[PDB]
Amino acid sequence: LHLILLPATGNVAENSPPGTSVHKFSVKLSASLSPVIPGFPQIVNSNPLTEAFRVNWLSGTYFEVVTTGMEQLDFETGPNIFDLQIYVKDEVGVTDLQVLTVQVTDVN
Amino acid sequence: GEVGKVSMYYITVTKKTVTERILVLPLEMSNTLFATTLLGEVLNYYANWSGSITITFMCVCDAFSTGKFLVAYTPPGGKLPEDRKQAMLGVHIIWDLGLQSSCTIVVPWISSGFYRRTKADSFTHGGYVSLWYQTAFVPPVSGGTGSILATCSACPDMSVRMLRDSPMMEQKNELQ
Amino acid sequence: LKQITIGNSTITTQDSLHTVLAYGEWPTYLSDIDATSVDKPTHPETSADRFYTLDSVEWQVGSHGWWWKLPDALKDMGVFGQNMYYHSMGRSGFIIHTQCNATKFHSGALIVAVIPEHQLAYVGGVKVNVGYDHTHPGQSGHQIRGPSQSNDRSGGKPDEDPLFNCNGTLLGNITIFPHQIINLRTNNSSTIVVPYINCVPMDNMLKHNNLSLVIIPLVPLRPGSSGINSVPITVTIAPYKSEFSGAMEAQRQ
Amino acid sequence: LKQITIGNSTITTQDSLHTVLAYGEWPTYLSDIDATSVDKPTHPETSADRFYTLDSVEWQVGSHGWWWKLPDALKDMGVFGQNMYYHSMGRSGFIIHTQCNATKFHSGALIVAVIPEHQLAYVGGVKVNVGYDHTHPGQSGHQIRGPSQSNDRSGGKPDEDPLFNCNGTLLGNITIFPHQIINLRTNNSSTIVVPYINCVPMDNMLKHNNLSLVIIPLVPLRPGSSGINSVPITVTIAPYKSEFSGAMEAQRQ
Amino acid sequence: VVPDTKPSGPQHTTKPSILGAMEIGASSNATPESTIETRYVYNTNTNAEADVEMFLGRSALWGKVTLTRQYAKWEINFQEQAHIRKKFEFFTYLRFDMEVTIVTNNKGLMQIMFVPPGIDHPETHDDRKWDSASNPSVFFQPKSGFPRFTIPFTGLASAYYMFYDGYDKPKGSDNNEYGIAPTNDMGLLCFRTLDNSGGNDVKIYVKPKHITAWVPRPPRATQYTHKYSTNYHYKPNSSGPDEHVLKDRHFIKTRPLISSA
Amino acid sequence: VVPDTKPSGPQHTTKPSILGAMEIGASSNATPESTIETRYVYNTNTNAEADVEMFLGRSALWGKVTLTRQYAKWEINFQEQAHIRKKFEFFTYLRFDMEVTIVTNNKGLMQIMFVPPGIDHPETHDDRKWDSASNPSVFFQPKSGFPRFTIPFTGLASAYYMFYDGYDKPKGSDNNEYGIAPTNDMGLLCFRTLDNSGGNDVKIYVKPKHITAWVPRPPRATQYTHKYSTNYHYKPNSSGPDEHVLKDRHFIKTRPLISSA
Amino acid sequence: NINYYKDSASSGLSRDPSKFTQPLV
Amino acid sequence: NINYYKDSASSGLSRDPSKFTQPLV
Repeated sequence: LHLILLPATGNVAENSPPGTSVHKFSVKLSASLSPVIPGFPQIVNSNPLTEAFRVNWLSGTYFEVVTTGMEQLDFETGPNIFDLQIYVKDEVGVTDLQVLTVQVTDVN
Repeated sequence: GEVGKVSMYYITVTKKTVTERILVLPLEMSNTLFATTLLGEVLNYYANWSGSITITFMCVCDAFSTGKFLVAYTPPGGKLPEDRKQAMLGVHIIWDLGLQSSCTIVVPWISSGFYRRTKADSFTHGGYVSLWYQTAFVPPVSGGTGSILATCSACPDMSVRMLRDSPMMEQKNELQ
Repeated sequence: LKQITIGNSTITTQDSLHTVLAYGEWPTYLSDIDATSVDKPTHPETSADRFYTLDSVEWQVGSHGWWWKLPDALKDMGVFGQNMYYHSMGRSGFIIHTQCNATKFHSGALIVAVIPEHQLAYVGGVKVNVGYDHTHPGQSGHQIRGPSQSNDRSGGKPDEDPLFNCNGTLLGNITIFPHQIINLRTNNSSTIVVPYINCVPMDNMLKHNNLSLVIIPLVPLRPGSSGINSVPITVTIAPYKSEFSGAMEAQRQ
Repeated sequence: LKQITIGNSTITTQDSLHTVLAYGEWPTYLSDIDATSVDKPTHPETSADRFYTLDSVEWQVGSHGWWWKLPDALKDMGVFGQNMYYHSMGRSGFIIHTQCNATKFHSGALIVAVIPEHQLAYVGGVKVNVGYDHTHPGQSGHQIRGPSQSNDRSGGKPDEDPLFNCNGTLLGNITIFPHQIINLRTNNSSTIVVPYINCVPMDNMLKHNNLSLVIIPLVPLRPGSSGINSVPITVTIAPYKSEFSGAMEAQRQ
Repeated sequence: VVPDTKPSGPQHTTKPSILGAMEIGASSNATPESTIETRYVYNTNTNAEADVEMFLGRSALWGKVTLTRQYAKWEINFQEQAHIRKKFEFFTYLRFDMEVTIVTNNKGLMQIMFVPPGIDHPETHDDRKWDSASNPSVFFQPKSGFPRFTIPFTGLASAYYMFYDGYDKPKGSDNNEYGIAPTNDMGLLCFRTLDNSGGNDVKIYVKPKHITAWVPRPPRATQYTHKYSTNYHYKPNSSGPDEHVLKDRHFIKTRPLISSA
Repeated sequence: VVPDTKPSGPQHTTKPSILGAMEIGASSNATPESTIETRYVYNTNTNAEADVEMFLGRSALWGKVTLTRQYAKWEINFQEQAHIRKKFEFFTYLRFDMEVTIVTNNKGLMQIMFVPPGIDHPETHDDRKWDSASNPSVFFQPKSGFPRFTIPFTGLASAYYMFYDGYDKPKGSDNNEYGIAPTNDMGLLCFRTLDNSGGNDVKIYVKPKHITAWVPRPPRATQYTHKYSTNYHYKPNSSGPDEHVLKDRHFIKTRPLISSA
Repeated sequence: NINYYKDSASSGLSRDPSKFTQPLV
Repeated sequence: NINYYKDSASSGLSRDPSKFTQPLV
C-alpha cells in the first residue's frame, strides 16, 4: 500500500459546519489489487487529541478527510493545529500510516 | 496539493513500528527537487556537472523528540532500494537527534565518466538518496510528529561545463 | 558526540559514551609469525569492512532479550557474506554498534554484551546437541522467549532462560565480557570494538561462530507519561580488518 | 614449455608459443592521476585473480566459431562474479588462455582474437538493437551457427556470419587485434594478456563488455587417419589486476 | 582549478565533521573525505565557465524592433527578454560596459543614432533631428557588415540597479514610480533606412563586458509579466468573465508520491 | 623519414631471418636485405601524409540539410556519410576537437544556433526559443563568407566511442539501446534564414583536429545500412514479395581462376 | 596583448567563497 | 607560431610501431 497525497497539510475554517472537507487523498493498492478493508482507512491518533475529523469515502478509491462537527473549532481558543495519522489497511494486510496536518484558519 | 504552499518544504515523520522509506531524492539536477534550488538552478545553465553534493537534513520537532534516521545514497546503476537491508549497502550514514538537529550526507562523486549530464538520462544517471527510519521517531506523546527539511549544496570540488539555456525559465508572452 | 567511519559508511551519535575496546586490542591482520596456512589471504578492505545494519527488534514490556551469532549474522550481508561462503577460512574483527533511543519519559536498561564462544545450552532434559538451524539463525537474530516449562523440546532448541545467559552461567556476571549498558536515562547507544578472539588463526566462517552479541533487558521499559510502550532496537555491525583464505566453491547448496 | 601462476591456480603448457601481450602493456591498477571517482577501490587480488576455465566447446567439421563476451563470461565465476554484481563499477585486465590439442594426424587452425568493443551487427533487415540476452550469454559462450537466409530474425539476434566478424568487417583483417593462431601442426594452445582497454577509468561490469574473445576455425579440422572427428576447445580466462569500486546491493533481481 | 581529493582511512573521531547546524546560517564544509574512505584523485576541472565574466558575457538578444516607415526606435533595457533578464536578476547590483551588435536583415543603408538621455529623438525618418551635431551615430550597409559599438558604463552611481526598493518622489507625491525605472536610462537607439531595399527586422545583441556583480539573489522562479515591474501574477484572459483570475506560472513540477521517485 | 636500405652481400647463415611463425601473432621483420642482395639506397620518403592528424584532418562533409520553411535542423554525427564514417571506424576510440564549416547556397542572412545537450531547440523559424541568452549562435551573410567555429572535445569521457559493446540500461529494461547512441551527443545545429533570398541546401563540413586515435580495427568491409547500428545486411526490396532476402554488399571481387591472375 | 582602439572600455573580456556559506563573526 | 584566438582549441593541425606487429612478452 501507499497513501497517495498524504504527507500533507489541511485547512479548516474556524466556524466550520459539520461535514466540511479538509483534504482529499487516495490509496495505491500495491499492484496486486487487494482492496481495502471496508472500515479502513481510518484515523488512529490525533496530535493533541481530537474527534470530528472522520475519513469518508468518495466514489472509487478516493477518500476524504471531513470534520464531523462533534467537536467545535474555535481558533481564538486552542488547539489550532492537529496532526492526524491515517491507517489504510488492505485484505492480505499491509498497513501504511501517513500524517495529515490540519490547520484552523482565523475567521474574522 | 503542496506546490505553491510553504508546506512543500517539509515532510512529517511519526512513530512507526516497522522501518519505512520516508523520502527519495533521485540525483537528477533536472528533477524539480534540485532544479529549483540554488545548486540546481545554477547547474541547469550547464550541460555537464562533476563533483560531490552535500545534503543537510534537519528535523524540526520539540526538544524531547528523538530518533535515528538512515540516509542512504544508492550509487549509479543501482536500483532504488525499497528495503533498508538493501539501502544500507551503498554510501549511507546514520544520524542521531539531540542537542543538534542538522546532519549532512556528502553524496560522493561515483561515476564512470568524468562528467555527469545535467538532464538526467539512463547512461549517466546519478542514483538515489533514500531516507529510512533507522530505529524510529519517538515523540514525547502518543501521536507526536516531526517535520523534516533538507538543503542541498556543492562541495568545493564541484565543477560544471558547457553553458546553455536553462529549462527553468520560459517566455510565452511579450513583456509590456 | 562521536563519529565512526569505516569504508563507505558512517555512524554518528550524540549522547554516546566511551567506545569499549574488547580486551584492549584493536582488530589487526594475521601476522606471519602467527599464520599457519600457506595460501595468500584476500583483503576486501572496503566492501567487506562497512556497517551492515541488521533488522530492528521491538523492545516491549516482557521482551526477554535477543542474541545474534557472529559472523553468522552477516552471512548474507554483501560481499562479506559472499566471501564467507567462497573461502575455506577467515578471520575478522567487528565494530558492534547498538542503537536504542526513547525519550526523557521512558526508563529501562539493556546489558549489551559480546560473548566469545557462547556455547548455548539445550532447552532441557536428555543429552542432545542443539540444532544447527537454531544456533545459526542468520541476521534475523533470535528472540529469547524467556524461561518456562512449556517451551518446545524438539530438534535441539537452545536454552531460553535469559537469567542463566542461556548457557548455565548467571547473568550479572556477564559483565566480565566486553559489554556496555544502554540506560535510557543517560545514553541511547553503545559501541563495542572486538578483535578476532579465537585460539587458531583462521577457521571456517560457517561452522564456527566466534562471538555472540547478546542484548538483555536488564530493567523493563516503562512508558511513563507517553503512550509509547515499545522502542525499536537496531544493531549495526561492521567487520574490520577481515581477511579470508583458501578459496573454493560456494559452501551453499 | 611455459607456466603461468596467478593466485591459487597454475597453467602449464608444453608446445606453446610466445605469450601475446595486447598492445605491449601489462594490466595495471588505476593510477590516481587517471581516476575519477572518490571512493576507495577494492582489491581482491587472490580470489578474483585466478584462472576460471569456462565450458569446453566441440570443434567439429562445420563449426563456424564461438565468441565470449568479457567480463560477462565470468559474471557467475566465483568472487569475481560476486564483485561484478555488488559494485557499481570495475576494471580488470585478463589473461586469456586457449587450449586445443588433437594429434599428429589432425589438421586445421583457429584464429583466436580479442576484440575490444565488438559491437555485434543485427541478424539482418530493419534497424533493431541486438537483444540484451544475446550479447550477454554468460560463460556458455555463443556458437556462431554460420551465415544463412534462414537464421531467426526475432528479438535482435546478433549476426551469425563469421567471415564478416559478425560486425561488418572482413575476417583476416582481424589480425590487427591482439590475436594468435592455434595450428594443430605446431602448437596446441595460445595465451593472450590483455590490459583494461576502455576510454574511461571504470565502468559498470554488467552493462558494458570491453573485450570479446572470438575463436574462428580458419581451416577445418581434418581427422586424417584416425577415427576422431572432433576435438574439445577450452577457454581458461583469468582476471588480473582487477579492482572494483562503488559498493551497492547486488545488481541481480 | 578545483582541489584534489585527499585520501581518508577509517576514522573514529569524537568531533563529528558531519553534525553541523542549519540554524546558524552557514553551509557545511563536509567534503567526501569526512563521510567515506576516499582515494587521492588528481582532479583538474575548472569552473572557468562559471565566473560572472564568462557566465554573462555572451552577447544575448536584448530587444527586437521593426522598421515601420524606414524608422524604428528602441530604448535600451534588458527588461523585455526574460531569458537574459533572469540571468541579470541573479544579482542585485551590476557594473558593466556593454557591446551592442545590430543584426538586421535589411538591405541598403541604415543609420543608428544613440540618443543620450534628456533630448528629443527623431520622431520619424527624414526628420530634421537626424542631422545632429553631437549625438553619436553609426552608419552601415547591412550587407557586408554587422555594426558594433561599445557603450561604457553610464551609471550615475557605482553600479546598475537590478532591483530598487525605493521611489523617486517624496511621500505625498502622486505619480511615484516604484522600481528601477527612474534610477537609470541608457538612452535609446533610433534606426532608419535611407534606401528602400530590405526587410524591417532588427535585432539588438548586447554583450555585458568588464562585469562586476555585487549581491547574489534567488534566481527568478516565475515567468515575468511586465517590465521594470517584478510582478508575477499573470492575468491570462482579460476579455472573458474571468479576468480576475490570476495564474501563477511557476516551474515547480509535482511528483505522484514522495518516497517513490 | 623511412630508413635507408643497407647493403647485403651473399650470406650463408644458420639463423634464417625468413622462417618466422604466423601462429605467434607477430609480423615478420624481414626487410629485403634478408632475402636478396641490396645496394645502399639513400631513401628519403616520408609517411607524413599517413599520420592520423593528416589522415583524418581534411574537413569532410558530415551532413546535409534543406531549409524547408527558412528552418532546418541537424544533430551532429558522423554516421550519415559512409566515406568518413569508414575512416573513423578505422579506430575504436577517438579524441578530437572539430571545426565546423557551413557551405550554404542560400543568400540573405542566416543564423546557426548550437544547442547544447538537454534543452529544447527551436521547432521552427520565428520560434520564441531563438531569442536565447546562452545558447551560442552564429550569424552570417552567406555571400561574402563561410561561417566556421571550433567545438572543443565535449566527451564525458577521455575519448569518443566509435564502437560501444554495451547498453545504457540494466538487464530487465525494455528500451535498451545498443551501440554508441547513448554514449554521447554533441548537441545539434538549428539553421534558419531571416531573409527570403537564396536556396535551401546547407552542407556541414567538419574537420577533426588535435586527433588522438586509440585502438585500430579492421576497416569496414561492407556498405552500411543504418546509423549507430553497424548492421550490414541490406534489405533491398521492402515492397516486393522478397523483402526477406538480404543482400550483402561487400567489395570482394572474384577472379575466374586462381594461378592465372 | 594589444589594444587596437587605445581605450580601456574597448578591450575584450576581462578576468573567496566564504563571504557566503560562512558569514559568521 | 602565433595563436590569434588566444586559446588552445583554436589552433591549427597539431603534429613506435611495435605495439602491434610485435605484442609479445
